[PDB]
Amino acid sequence: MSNTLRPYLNAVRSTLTASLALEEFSSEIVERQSQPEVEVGRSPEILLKPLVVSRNEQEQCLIESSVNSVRFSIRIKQVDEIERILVRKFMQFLMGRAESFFILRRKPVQGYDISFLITNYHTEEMLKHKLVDFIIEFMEEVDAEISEMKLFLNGRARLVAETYLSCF
Amino acid sequence: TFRTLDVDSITEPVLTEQDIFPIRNETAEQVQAAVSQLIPQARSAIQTGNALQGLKTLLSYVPYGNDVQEVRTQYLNAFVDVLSNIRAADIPAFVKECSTEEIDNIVNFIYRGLANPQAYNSSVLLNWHEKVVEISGIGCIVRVLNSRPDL
Amino acid sequence: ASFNVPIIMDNGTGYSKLGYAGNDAPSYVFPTVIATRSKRATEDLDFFIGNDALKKASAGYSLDYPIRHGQIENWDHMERFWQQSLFKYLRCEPEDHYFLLTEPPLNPPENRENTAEIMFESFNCAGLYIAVQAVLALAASWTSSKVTDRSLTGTVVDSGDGVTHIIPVAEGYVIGSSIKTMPLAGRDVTYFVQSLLRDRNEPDSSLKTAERIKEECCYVCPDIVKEFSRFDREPDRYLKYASESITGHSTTIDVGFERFLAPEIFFNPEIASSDFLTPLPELVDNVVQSSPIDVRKGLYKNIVLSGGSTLFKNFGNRLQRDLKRIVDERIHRSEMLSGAKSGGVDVNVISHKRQRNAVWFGGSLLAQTPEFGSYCHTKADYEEYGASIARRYQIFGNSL
Amino acid sequence: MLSLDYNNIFIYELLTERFSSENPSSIDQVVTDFDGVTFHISTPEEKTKILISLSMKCYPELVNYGTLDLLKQIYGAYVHEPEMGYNFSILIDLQQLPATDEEKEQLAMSISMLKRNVLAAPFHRAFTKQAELADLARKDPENAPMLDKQATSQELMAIHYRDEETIVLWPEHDRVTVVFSTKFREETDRIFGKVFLQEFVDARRRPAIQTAPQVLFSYDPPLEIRDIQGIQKGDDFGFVTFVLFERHFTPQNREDCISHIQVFRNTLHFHIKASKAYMHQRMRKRVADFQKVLNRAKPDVELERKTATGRSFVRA
Amino acid sequence: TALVCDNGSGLVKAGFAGDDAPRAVFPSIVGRPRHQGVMVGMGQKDSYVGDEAQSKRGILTLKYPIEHGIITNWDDMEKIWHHTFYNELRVAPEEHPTLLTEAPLNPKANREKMTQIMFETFNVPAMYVAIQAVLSLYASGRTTGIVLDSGDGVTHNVPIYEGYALPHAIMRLDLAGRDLTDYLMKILTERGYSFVTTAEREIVRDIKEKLCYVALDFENEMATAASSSSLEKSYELPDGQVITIGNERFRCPETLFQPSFIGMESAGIHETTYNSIMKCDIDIRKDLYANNVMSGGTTMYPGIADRMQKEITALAPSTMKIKIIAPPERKYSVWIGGSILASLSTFQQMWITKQEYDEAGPSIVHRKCF
Amino acid sequence: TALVCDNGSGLVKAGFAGDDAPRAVFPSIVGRPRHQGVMVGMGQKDSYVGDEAQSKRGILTLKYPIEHGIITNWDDMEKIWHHTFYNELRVAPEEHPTLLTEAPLNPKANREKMTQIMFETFNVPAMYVAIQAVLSLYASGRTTGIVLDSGDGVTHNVPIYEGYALPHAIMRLDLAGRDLTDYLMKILTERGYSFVTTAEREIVRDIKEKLCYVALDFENEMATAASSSSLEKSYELPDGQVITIGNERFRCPETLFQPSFIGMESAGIHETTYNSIMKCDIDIRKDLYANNVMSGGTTMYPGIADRMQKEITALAPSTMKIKIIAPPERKYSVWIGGSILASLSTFQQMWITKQEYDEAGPSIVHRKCF
Ligand SMILES: Nc1ncnc2c1ncn2[C@@H]1O[C@H](COP(=O)(O)OP(=O)(O)O)[C@@H](O)[C@H]1O
Ligand SMILES: Nc1ncnc2c1ncn2[C@@H]1O[C@H](COP(=O)(O)OP(=O)(O)O)[C@@H](O)[C@H]1O
Ligand SMILES: Nc1ncnc2c1ncn2[C@@H]1O[C@H](COP(=O)(O)OP(=O)(O)O)[C@@H](O)[C@H]1O
Ligand code: BEF
Ligand code: BEF
Ligand code: BEF
Ligand SMILES: [Mg+2]
Ligand SMILES: [Mg+2]
Ligand SMILES: [Mg+2]
Repeated sequence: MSNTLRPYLNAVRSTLTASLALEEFSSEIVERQSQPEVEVGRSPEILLKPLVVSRNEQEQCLIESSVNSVRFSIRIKQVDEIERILVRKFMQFLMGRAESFFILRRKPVQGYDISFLITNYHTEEMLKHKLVDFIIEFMEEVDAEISEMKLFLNGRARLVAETYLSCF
Repeated sequence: TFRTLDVDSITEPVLTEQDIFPIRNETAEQVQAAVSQLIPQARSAIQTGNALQGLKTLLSYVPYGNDVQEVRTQYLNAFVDVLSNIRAADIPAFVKECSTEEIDNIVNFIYRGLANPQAYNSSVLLNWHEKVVEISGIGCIVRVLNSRPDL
Repeated sequence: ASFNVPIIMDNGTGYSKLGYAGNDAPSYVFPTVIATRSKRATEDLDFFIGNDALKKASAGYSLDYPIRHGQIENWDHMERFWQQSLFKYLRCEPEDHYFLLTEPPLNPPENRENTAEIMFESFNCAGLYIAVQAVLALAASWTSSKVTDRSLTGTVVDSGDGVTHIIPVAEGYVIGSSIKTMPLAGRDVTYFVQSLLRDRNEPDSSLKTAERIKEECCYVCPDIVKEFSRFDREPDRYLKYASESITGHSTTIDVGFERFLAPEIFFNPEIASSDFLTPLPELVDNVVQSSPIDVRKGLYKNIVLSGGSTLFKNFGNRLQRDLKRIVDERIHRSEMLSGAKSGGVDVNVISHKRQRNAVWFGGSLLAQTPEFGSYCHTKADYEEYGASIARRYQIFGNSL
Repeated sequence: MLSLDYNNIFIYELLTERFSSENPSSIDQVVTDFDGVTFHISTPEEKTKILISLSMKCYPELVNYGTLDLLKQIYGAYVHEPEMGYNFSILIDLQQLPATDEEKEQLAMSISMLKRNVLAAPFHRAFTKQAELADLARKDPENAPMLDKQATSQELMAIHYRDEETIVLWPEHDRVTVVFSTKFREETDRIFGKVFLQEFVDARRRPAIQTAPQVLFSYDPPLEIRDIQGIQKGDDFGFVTFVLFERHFTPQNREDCISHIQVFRNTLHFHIKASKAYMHQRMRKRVADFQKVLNRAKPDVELERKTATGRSFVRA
Repeated sequence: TALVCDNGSGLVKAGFAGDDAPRAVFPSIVGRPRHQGVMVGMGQKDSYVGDEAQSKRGILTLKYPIEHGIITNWDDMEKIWHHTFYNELRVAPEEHPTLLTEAPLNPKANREKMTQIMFETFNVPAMYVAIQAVLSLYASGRTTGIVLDSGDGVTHNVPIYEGYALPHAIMRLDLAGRDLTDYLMKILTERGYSFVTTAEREIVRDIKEKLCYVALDFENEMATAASSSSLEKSYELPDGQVITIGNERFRCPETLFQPSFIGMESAGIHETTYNSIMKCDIDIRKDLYANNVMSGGTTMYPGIADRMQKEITALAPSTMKIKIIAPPERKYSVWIGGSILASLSTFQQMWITKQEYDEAGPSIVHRKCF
Repeated sequence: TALVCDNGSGLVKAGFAGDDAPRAVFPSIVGRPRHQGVMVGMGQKDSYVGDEAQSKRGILTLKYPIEHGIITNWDDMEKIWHHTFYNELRVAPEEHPTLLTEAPLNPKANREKMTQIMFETFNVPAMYVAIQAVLSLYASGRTTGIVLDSGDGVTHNVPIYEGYALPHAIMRLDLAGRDLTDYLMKILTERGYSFVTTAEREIVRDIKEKLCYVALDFENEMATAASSSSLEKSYELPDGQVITIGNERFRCPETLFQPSFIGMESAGIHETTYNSIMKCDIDIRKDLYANNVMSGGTTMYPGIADRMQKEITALAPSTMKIKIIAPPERKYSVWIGGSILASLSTFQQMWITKQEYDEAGPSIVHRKCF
């Protein structure tokens, strides 16, 4: 999908590509340790201002940034309780695999559906123009993925209805 | 037990945003006067249809500071109202004639309008965001990331 | 809290034992196996489990075992195995009952998190307790549930089809710094019996036939170089076993030195693995000597055996004599340096009537206690904190 | 499984063991079931004698609708004094047992079938009274509407068979109507339950399944149940109505139809759980395709050649 | 901007109100692989829909989910709406109010279920379900006329005067372009070309589109083609084989005028139109004959306007004008008419809105729509 | 890494997945001595395998354990696999998964005993048994085509579209390079030269591999060799004497296009390819015709791609283009394709694993490898 999200995802792509200017940074509060400074927040001068990009009261991105780390968190469309359950569960499979999607958090920040942490090491050892293409191609497709799952849920609600009702 | 008692907050006082950005010299009532004279020029520019001269004059001063939310919000209300009243084909003629200082005031406040969708129409701010970044380049977002937090 | 009999499920690598707290045997004991296929989509409805899923290998289903080495490791299969356990066999309503689940001591936090989100979000059960399985197996040893029959200090050796682990418990507390675990048990000795039948090229070496030759024919001898020599001197020890093939015809298998060399996997695990070199009697001494000093007389005095793979003929006596040999040699080194005598230590390895399913009988006996509803994760705690509520190890020392 | 068994599997397997056994052991076994029901199976006087007993909160209502005459008809000589704490009890003797393997099989079936034999009494009362009204209506077709009108209010059965349900049914000369006042209290099952109940009604409106009972649904009650106790319109219940016509309970079908209509709400409850097991296997398929959208961000490097166990290797 | 879909019984036409023609036109098809995938790495996909299924068809069994204008497989129809929204138009369904289109005298259950899916599965903000023939008068610029709509699944007449429809004089006939493909597959066998599969059906649909016509007099055209090769044509199959086609070139479309060819007992499209006009009130007949409007792809055969004018002139009284307006855009004229209706200033009050649906349930549709 | 072991009926071809080409290529032969072993000591062995047998052959009864792609002699086939792993690759097979192969339409028991020997004798950690004409299509860089594989013992066609095989359209023919070798002995006998023994069968194979070629038009080539010196040339035996041959050079390969020469009733390889394309669904036939893929050593004759394109273009409709894809490395394409496959990351989910074999028994290959 794209054409209704096109204004929004060009704002997110442009914010996120301006945000992903990361660097190696050894921590100022602990010796011989680097830490993702957006996630610890203990030294304020190397944080950048947290920016929101947003289409709607439901659909939003929060972008938080720092000298060696970016945290990106999104709320996606959930217009009925079937999308609340289908989204909330789908993101728990998608974050349950975070060890193999290297940029995922294992938990969202409070009040967001899914959250990403792009650390310096990822922008050194992965293609950072393909990182934002993955974040954006996720935000385009996830509404089509979830809407398709509520079709398959209706399809099984019929399967069991016909199979029960046709043996009287 | 002791492991959880923080001491860094009381034995190693950290920097403050006013150490990193110089504090505003103008007093709270001195900016509250300076904004309250400009908002009527912007409201008038909409009522006479010259909304683009509304933005040019409204954008001539910007309120900032943790002491002034009750007038930063009024300035943002006037700015989002003025952005919602400029014709989309006039935008490329406005943006190419803005200074890099004015552009960095536009895109700084559209990221404040995009932070509050339950009070502002995002659809027109995202349209201004595409046009201001396509015309003036990606560095105009980087100057927002780096900007003062009490803007 | 609900008053309904808590449901008890010991999902082993070999057998799932299912039932309700306070009954005198499991309602079901059947293999932890699921049969699956290998214009609406229904391939996730067509599956079978347990004794009714062995019947399906010839009907073109693929059997798989979703627990390996004591841990759940296919979560699609284990969720379908639980739904079918709850709604076909136990025929219960999860929203009415507390559940006791079991896992090994060294399971990953990720498996308790996945178990909790499946129980609370898929089935919506009233509350859950995820018991460390050998901690329960001590409670099968008692002559009754009553307080005077309890003996809350003893080492417990558990050995199922997929893991053996030794848990010391004293005065009702699990000494978590001293747990020993070895992922070599009833299935690894089956693959060894199978491997021997196959090297001799016997007519049948299917898993079900090695599984049956273990529990029919095998035993723990005193020492294998004398037992190999005995099989030359004493030729009636080569048993002949009649096996029926997958396709319904007779065969005959000669069973040889696997009659002793297969159970020897516990007492010489170098036979099975390069990685787990320490034999079970010395693995038990490492448990009791790592444990704090005042409980050691109590931990040796009562070594409970548990789990099906401890049932081999002469297993308890081999463990007792090899552990007594390790222990009195160490005490006699200490008498040597002093010149004084000692009272020694009595070592008792306790085989008992409920040894085949001791973890289930332990879970059943614990879950009857009025306090049990307070030890569960209630679904109210799940709705507050999410599945991370199950992630903390109860047993080991945790930082924070 | 696609549809629930009607009998309790455990009692079927257990009695199939003891009826084959050369040497019975003792037992003491409480056994839960759906709708809050609970069995107790034990050997109290001898290993030779099995006492099966049943506990069910609505059994006092079922005794009003003629249950004891149906259970005395089915279990005959095996009926026993109710066990203390249980509503009904049956004592089967393993030495006095029936002769043939097909008698043993049908007795082990019949005893495991106890939940649907105790809950069948109001359905047989309705089917046998519809057979009287069908003859009276065939005596005078102009009186028939008034016989239906009085039987709709005088011959109505209601069973509060679990605390979030009611089954209400009544005879009229060509049908038995049965209404499930059905509610899902667990909120994630209430959300899916709207889909499962809606698509159940929409399924009946297709050419393929017209032979089935006329199902109908609402959330307020059918006009003839609006003053039954425990039926309340506002409390987010749904009112699934089945109209069984004379062709849905003809003598070959009656027993399957009673067995199959009681299990209704339990198949929806089971299939709501078994739909979470489906949505999960469909979610982890889309996760495994988002992996490909991230994999194009890893730069191409060959990981070095290794043996199967991950140890390093030296060839090619 | 509102959406408008004509969920055709054989082509989906979809787009936005105020455009001159459909944004997306694609086969109303879903296909599943009939064979086993042996390649790894290939993008194996459990169902294809629209143009992708039509393109891959040699390995697919193809289903149409709409039969005679009635949706009969809802799961494969929900796939098609998800394809119209997320893949073809590529706009989220929650953003735009949406005009759907339906044939007259359908099941009530078809229009209720199509409402319940749109509000509770696609979460649309508002929707309306217009009758396909009523939209053909908007496209033709009329307020008086008798429509003759004929698609893949259904053929129907709706007579209308000064915007008042006459719902007692609607004639509807479950014979249209699908039954003409099924019959062309049958009579192609008589020349020796065996077409059998759901994919060979799509070759025989294409032969029907490329070569067929309606002959101005069938007994004369039969006696012509029985003497001569001059009426024959040849079509190259996707196999590179050429078939050559004889009197079955025009004996196929004649099924519309002679339904007894496919065994069914009904008036052909000429008599069923005349019977619709003769059911109407006598003062309006004199204008229905003058404003006879055609629509839908089965009205595209060469010569069908002249055949239809010849037959209505033989039935109707000779003293008055018979005038048939079959416009050149008529292939999409239901959608084009829907894009006008959804664009009117006076229509924006007539949508079924989400807040107005969920206080009444899907039975709201029968008391706002025709 | 994983081994790829294409145990073909004429050559074992073995090596490591992701390696460029097979590193262990040798005769699929076990030789046993046939003479008085008089000199005591001397390093004598009870049997010899591969190139160790081929170089000693003047004293050995050479026999292939495998015939028409079916293992006939397992006690010697284990000897070839043992030579492959321990002598030719010099690995321990218990450390590496093996991708094996077989031709389609083989016995079920061939595939079972071949998995059983890999798990129970070679103790392999995981294994898989790919269809040879699927592997040859990876080695072509394609996901649709019709692979004509032809080796020493079997020739077969497997038509594939979008990675779906059409298994009803698979053709096997039990005719390949060993039958052309046996026929070359039957026609060399007519000029003057007798070759008889299992060792002399290798001398005539070494003639066939470098003197023979495919005539573009056999009946005119036959008249040209019967009237000129230019088609004749000569080969020098181990015994130093010279063999001169003429029309035998193209009569030998022609057996593939005319199996009637060796007494078979069948289509030739050209008509067997067309009979497989014409068994497929009508929409895929164009994409099969433009992607015929030659593979295996019997397709190495000079001019066979020109001849194959000529004969298929005469059978196919003239309306559409035919291509025969015949790379210079088609000598090894089944191994090359197994070396692609065994390195694809989804493939590591598809192996039969040791633990899964131990639990399921040898029938696991029937419900995992196809
Ligand atoms: N008499 C016996 N002697 C030896 N092994 C036995 C005996 N009876 C059962 N077993 C073995 O016990 C194991 C099952 O024990 P169990 O406690 O149920 O293990 P798990 O919990 O891991 O499934 C299997 O390996 C089985 O073959
Ligand atoms: N040019 C044409 N000539 C003849 N038949 C046509 C032509 N174009 C389309 N058709 C036929 O008309 C039908 C499609 O018309 P359409 O109006 O889109 O029907 P529907 O709305 O019901 O899907 C198909 O049967 C198609 O083969
Ligand atoms: N240059 C060639 N010309 C003709 N035949 C050849 C040529 N190269 C190899 N062959 C023949 O190919 C056969 C071996 O091919 P191969 O594909 O390896 O068969 P297989 O897979 O069954 O072992 C032998 O008959 C060999 O003589
Ligand atoms: F999994 Be069993 F407990 F070893
Ligand atoms: F929609 Be088609 F006109 F039947
Ligand atoms: F066995 Be070879 F492929 F003919
Ligand atoms: Mg166990
Ligand atoms: Mg249409
Ligand atoms: Mg080969």
